Amino acid sequence: NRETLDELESAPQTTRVRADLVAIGDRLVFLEALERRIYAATNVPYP
Amino acid sequence: DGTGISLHRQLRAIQQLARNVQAVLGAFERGTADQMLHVLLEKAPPLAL
Repeated sequence: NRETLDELESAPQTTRVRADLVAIGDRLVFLEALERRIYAATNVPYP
Repeated sequence: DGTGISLHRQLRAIQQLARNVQAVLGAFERGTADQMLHVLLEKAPPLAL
């Protein structure tokens, strides 16, 4: 019966983060390099 | 049967029926746009000709 009222719940708390945002097409996309952030000196292979 | 099954099953078919009417009314609403390409490609000879 064109049911679309499945949920409308929170819109939770938000902050502000330095991230890397570009514009490709009409889709605004992140960018992130994961070498220095999470795999710094960890001796686990980067996938 | 008077139980909750026999009533809810009838509700199942009606909301099933509710989708099919919205389907085939959308069929001719878009089917008109289809036929317009077939009457424009019955005519329209190619540009080099």
